[PDB]
Amino acid sequence: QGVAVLGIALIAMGEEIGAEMALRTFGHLLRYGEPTLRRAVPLALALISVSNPRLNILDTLSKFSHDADPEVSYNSIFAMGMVGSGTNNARLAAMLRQLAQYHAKDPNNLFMVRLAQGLTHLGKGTLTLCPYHSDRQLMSQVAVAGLLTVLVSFLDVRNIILGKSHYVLYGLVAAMQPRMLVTFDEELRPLPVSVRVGQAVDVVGQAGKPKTITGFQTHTTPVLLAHGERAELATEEFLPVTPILEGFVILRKNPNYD
Amino acid sequence: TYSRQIKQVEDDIQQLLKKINELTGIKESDTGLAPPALWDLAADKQTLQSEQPLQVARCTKIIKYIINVKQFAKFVVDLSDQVAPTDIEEGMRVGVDRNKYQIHIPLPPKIDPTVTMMQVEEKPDVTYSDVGGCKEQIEKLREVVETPLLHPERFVNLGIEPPKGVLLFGPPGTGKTLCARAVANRTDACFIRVIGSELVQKYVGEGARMVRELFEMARTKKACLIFFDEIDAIGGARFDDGAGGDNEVQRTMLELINQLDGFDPRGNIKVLMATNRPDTLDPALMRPGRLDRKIEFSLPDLEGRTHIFKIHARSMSVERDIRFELLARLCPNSTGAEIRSVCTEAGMFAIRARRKIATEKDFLEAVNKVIKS
Amino acid sequence: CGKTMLAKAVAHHTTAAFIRVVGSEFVQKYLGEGPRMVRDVFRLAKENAPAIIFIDEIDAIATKRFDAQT
Amino acid sequence: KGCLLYGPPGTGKTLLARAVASQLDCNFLKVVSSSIVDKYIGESARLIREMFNYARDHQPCIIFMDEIDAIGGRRFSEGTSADREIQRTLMELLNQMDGFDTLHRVKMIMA
Amino acid sequence: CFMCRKKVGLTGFDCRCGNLFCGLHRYSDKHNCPYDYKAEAAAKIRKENPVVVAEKIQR
Amino acid sequence: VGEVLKQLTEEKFIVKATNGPRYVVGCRRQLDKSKLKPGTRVALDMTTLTIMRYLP
Amino acid sequence: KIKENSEKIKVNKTLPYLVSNVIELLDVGKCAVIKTSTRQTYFLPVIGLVDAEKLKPGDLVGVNKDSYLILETLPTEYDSRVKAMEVDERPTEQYSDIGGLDKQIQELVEAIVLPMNHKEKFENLGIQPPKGVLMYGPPGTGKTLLARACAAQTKATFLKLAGPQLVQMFIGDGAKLVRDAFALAKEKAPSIIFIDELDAIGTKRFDSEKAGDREVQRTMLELLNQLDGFQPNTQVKVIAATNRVDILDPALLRSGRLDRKIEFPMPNEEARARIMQIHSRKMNVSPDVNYEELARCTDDFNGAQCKAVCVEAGMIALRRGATELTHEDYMEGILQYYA
Amino acid sequence: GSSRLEGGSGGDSEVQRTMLELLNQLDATKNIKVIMATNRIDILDSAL
Ligand SMILES: Nc1ncnc2c1ncn2[C@@H]1O[C@H](COP(=O)(O)OP(=O)(O)OP(=O)(O)O)[C@@H](O)[C@H]1O
Ligand SMILES: Nc1ncnc2c1ncn2[C@@H]1O[C@H](COP(=O)(O)OP(=O)(O)OP(=O)(O)O)[C@@H](O)[C@H]1O
Ligand SMILES: Nc1ncnc2c1ncn2[C@@H]1O[C@H](COP(=O)(O)OP(=O)(O)OP(=O)(O)O)[C@@H](O)[C@H]1O
Ligand SMILES: Nc1ncnc2c1ncn2[C@@H]1O[C@H](COP(=O)(O)OP(=O)(O)OP(=O)(O)O)[C@@H](O)[C@H]1O
Ligand SMILES: [Mg+2]
Repeated sequence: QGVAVLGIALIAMGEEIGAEMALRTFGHLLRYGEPTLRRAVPLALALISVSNPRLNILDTLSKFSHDADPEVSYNSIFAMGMVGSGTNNARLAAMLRQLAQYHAKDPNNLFMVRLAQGLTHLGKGTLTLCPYHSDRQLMSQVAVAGLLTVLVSFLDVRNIILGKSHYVLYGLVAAMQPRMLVTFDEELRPLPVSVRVGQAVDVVGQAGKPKTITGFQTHTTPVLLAHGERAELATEEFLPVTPILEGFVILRKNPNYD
Repeated sequence: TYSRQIKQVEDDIQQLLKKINELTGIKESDTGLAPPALWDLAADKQTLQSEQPLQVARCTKIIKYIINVKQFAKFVVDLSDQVAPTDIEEGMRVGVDRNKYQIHIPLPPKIDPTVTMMQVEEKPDVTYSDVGGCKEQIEKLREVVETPLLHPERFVNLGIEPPKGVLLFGPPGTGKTLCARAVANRTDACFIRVIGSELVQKYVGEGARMVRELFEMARTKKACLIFFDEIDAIGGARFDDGAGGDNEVQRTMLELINQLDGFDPRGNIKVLMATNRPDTLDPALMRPGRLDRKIEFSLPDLEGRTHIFKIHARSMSVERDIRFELLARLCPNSTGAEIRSVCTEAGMFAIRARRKIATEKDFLEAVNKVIKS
Repeated sequence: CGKTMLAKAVAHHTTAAFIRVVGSEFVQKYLGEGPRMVRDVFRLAKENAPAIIFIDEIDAIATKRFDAQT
Repeated sequence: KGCLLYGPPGTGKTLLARAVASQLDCNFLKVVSSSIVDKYIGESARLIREMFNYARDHQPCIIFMDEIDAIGGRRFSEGTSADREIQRTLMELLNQMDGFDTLHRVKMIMA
Repeated sequence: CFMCRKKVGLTGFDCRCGNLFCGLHRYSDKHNCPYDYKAEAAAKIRKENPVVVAEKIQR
Repeated sequence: VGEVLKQLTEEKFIVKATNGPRYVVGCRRQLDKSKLKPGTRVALDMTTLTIMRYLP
Repeated sequence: KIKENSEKIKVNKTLPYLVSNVIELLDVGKCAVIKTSTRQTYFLPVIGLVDAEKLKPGDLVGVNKDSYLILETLPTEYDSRVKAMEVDERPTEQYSDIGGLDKQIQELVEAIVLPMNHKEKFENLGIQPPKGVLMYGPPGTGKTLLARACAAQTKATFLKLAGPQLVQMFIGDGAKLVRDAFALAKEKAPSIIFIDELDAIGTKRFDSEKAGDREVQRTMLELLNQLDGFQPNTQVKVIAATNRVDILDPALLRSGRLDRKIEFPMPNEEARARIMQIHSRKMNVSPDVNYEELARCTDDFNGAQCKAVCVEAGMIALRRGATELTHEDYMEGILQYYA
Repeated sequence: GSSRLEGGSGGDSEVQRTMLELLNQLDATKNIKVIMATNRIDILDSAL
């Protein structure tokens, strides 16, 4: 059943509504499920929300990380570390340290919570592993490979990890990748530029040219975006070579007219 | 076809939801814990180690220190596992526990609900490049409000004072509120809108307080952009005549001015003053030591009208081709708000023609109607 | 005009229990003691059957209802 | 039992009070219309009766109200809770000046 | 006590050159006050200047 | 500190303590009960609240 | 074992010495009549660890919440945040840089500082120093300037005016803020009280509009009391500031209260030149200026407008990154048919 | 039955609240009849 739920997750990873409601279904599973399914669910929650620490999912993961079953607690704590992966959210870190305080007498749990803070602080929040990519369009094959290896390993945390082998986290590290917007122009010249960044708006269907930027936060070129926010650059300063601004980009210095 | 498919599938969803509710059964009634588990025994234990009261510390008398605390029970206490003695501050909110009353945790200052929700931390959904007809005014505002903040070493090298205080004035509806929203959205600093009505209360004592707490809040925050609106409402001509009973508003205005610039630095607070009748404004407030760069919004010219027209045409379902400069020509002496209403009228005319295209004909009809009314 | 003598003079000439009250000395302290003390003085007046309950000027109370307020 | 000092702003009222206080050599109670207090209720009359009781106990004494304009006010009706409270304070003064609180060896000053 | 008028007035305005100037000659333009008014302006404005950091960098 | 209210019998007095509650208590003998009278202030004790000393 | 007595006294004096008033003193040895936050009234035959004489009816003293013995007394307290507002970080400006205004600064500096420092002359002459001062800033031009510049003396404290109208609707109080303020000034060393915007208080005192008025009149009368009553008030210096010159209380007016009512006039051409020079001192001005002719152009440019114009000129030059005065873009910064 | 004005305006639990309840109950009467009476017409309630 654990692998079955993990496969449900490994089928539902894209569509936002489907992922949200797969999380709802996984909560149903955890509540009205066996202890095996209970240990399984948090991993699937992480799969759905990788590096996407939403308040509701964090609440659920903490809920079922303070669970009596050590395996359930292990799965949930690592899942919460993953959903916090490379985000450094203050609320998440505070909850993490409170949970570490609470689990003061549990050595393996303390180990896992330490790794959870490490995940929350990945590269000090500069590198973020993500299956999805390109405005939730591109599938990261190597990233999914590594993530699935890690989560299969954690399907049985007690024996697989709390023992000899614990380097599937290094496999995940190899699977790591950044989220960043260097506008290195022609000849890799680090041409700076003001970019208006805001949470995506699902441009489809809406009126006119939808303002994909929510909460305009003009922050020059060296920005990190976020799990689900996109950029609109500026009025006409430059002409980007791509409309899906991400990573290494080039900005043609050919505005039609200032 | 498609509509019937919708209705069917949404019926299926409603049935599914009611089926879930009836089958499993989740509700609250009076108080509830719907989220499973929530066991909080350790929470109870630490609550007992805590669940402290709070008061306002008064003075640290001696250099073991003697903190003085006032509420329904006075006290003189000190010492705690807490450090940073009194966080180098006296009039805080101490947050001290019971049981020998010497353990503390600092707290922010109490502030009345009015200012609490006037903080208006939301970000209005407007951005530059959506403004036409006031390029010079927006240039001035951008300069004053950004150069001191964005790469401002160039602004300090020249040894020139940083302007602080701008009053937007003009005819009723020119994009002043729009530009204020745009600046609010773009800026990254403690932004605080203010409504004049909320500063008028039952008799003396209220406005002056709320103003003072607002100002100290702004001072505590690193750098503030305050956005008074309704200045015409708050603060007027100082003359009494028959206002001998109405002197409350004048008093509040006087305290406002004193906090703006009195016998103390006012701080890194930049003030925006929205108005449309910039004559009854009191001379003391209008003093350019407090409103440095008054900006005037005028009716847009032809190019501004065209730019606003295309901006509003940003919306879809519009004609493939429209000739906006003639649209602007047909609407002279028209506010940008009137351009917006013309686009709205064109949409409504398309609807009342059952047309999913907003044609230049629709625009002409809307212009004719608005002009005639 | 001389109301206060007529008061004191009857308070003396009388052969009966007498209680003097001030116009507004019954509004103070925590909330709600005014009604208690007025009923208290009236209870004492009842106890002293031949009782005369004189109150100084009243204007400071009972002059108007002043309409609903909070 | 009482005297009044019609005076424009500085004719010599307060200095006159100083002189009489230093001259007579008995108890003196210089009190001002800034005795008003409020704890979700009125206690000005209570303070007034405290004053008068103190004087009556210290029979030889000169009480000196100054700036009686403020509390003296007027018997405005339907003015406001503040007006009612102030007139109540005035009324305490009247009752304890005249009335059953009749004095024998105190003296009152007003200005 | 400035050289013009040889003034000693107690009102004498005491400048950044520590000199109770003549009531009419208290100004730097007049007495070549050797002070770095502009440099002090630059320092003070740099100290007091607010800069918006855009609140995006985080640990 | 509280003011007596009535000479209840001989070794009994109703005293309204300033804090607000009203009590009935007996007085130490060496107090010349004639002295204290309705309105007189007195200093009752912590535990038993017997009138210890009358005050002006 | 005297030491041991001291340490055990200390330990039984644990710490949380609940503070209580000293409402009254008596004797029969002396006693105490203390009162506590929790409204209560404890007679103490043994006052405690105090001389029983320095006490005075009205005082705050630590007490053992159970023993109710007056423990170490604490310095008096000041409410309504009068103490918090009565702070000043030594305003940075050191010079009296104002402009042409000279007689005003002369009289003010004399009447204030000379009593403070050279009181020897006053005592030798047998003269009580000059009486409380008023300072008409009808337009405000130079008002806060003179105040702040005066905030450069050797050492003193300045009580600003800040919401003395902080009075509750339910009658409120006769400016308890004023009471505490004057108390603090009296207790501290030579002190000064800058009544800013005094116009906010003060009036003919007879108008009978409505409530709030009468509260302002009690606060005004409290002010009058605080300096005209049975009190020498020697160690005080009141300086008032107002712009509604005409409408003010005839008694608050002067002659023992607010004398030497210095007046701020409209700066002349010379005064405008001096103020603009003062504000330009730190400005990166090029070696070519018509300061005097700019003052002539001012044409009733009295107030801070000069400062605002220097700033606007800085920004104007900064459009292009310059250090020179156009002298006419300066007028447009200043601010058909015939002509 | 004083004229509905001043404070409360429906936010008060006082005679204003009682008036609101009375109006809600009234509207419906079938054959009952009601005779209000007052000394002054100046004060009246628009809702009533
Ligand atoms: N420069 C402009 N660019 C775009 N739209 C504009 C512009 N000026 C005005 N408008 C339109 O006018 C309306 C803006 O009203 P807004 O509240 O901002 O005006 P205001 O100048 O603050 O005055 P008022 O409060 O009297 O309307 C909106 O319809 C906006 O679309
Ligand atoms: N019939 C009277 N014979 C003598 N004196 C009188 C008489 N009536 C009034 N007075 C004078 O007035 C006083 C008695 O009236 P008093 O002023 O006590 O009450 P009142 O006239 O009802 O007014 P108020 O209640 O306002 O005090 C005496 O002190 C006396 O001076
Ligand atoms: N007649 C006087 N003779 C001498 N000095 C006087 C005289 N009147 C006032 N003064 C001086 O004025 C101050 C006292 O003022 P005074 O006693 O006249 O005030 P007041 O009349 O009570 O004032 P107000 O009516 O404004 O409250 C002291 O400096 C005193 O020297
Ligand atoms: N003569 C002057 N010298 C220097 N700065 C001045 C002068 N006059 C005005 N200012 C400027 O005015 C501002 C201070 O305000 P000021 O002291 O003039 O009072 P105000 O606000 O006009 O007073 P009011 O409350 O009476 O209106 C500062 O910018 C100061 O630079
Ligand atoms: Mg507007």
